[PDB]
Amino acid sequence: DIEQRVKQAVAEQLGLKAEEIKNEASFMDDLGADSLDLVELVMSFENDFDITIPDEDSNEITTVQSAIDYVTKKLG
Repeated sequence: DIEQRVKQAVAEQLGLKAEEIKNEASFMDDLGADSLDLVELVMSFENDFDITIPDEDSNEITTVQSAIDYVTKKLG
């Protein structure tokens, strides 16, 4: 249930809905998330998935698919 954890974390953190979250939905462009919700969201991503995300690819996360594609391959 990677899809439920990823979508639930974003929807729960910002008060949005998992079904309203799209794969091609930009975080800053649509939700207007700043680095506070993006750094904290990836902060929670590290605690829940147990992986590390450097700023090298951190600056590449722009859409929901960036979060899922990168963490799905980073899980193992």
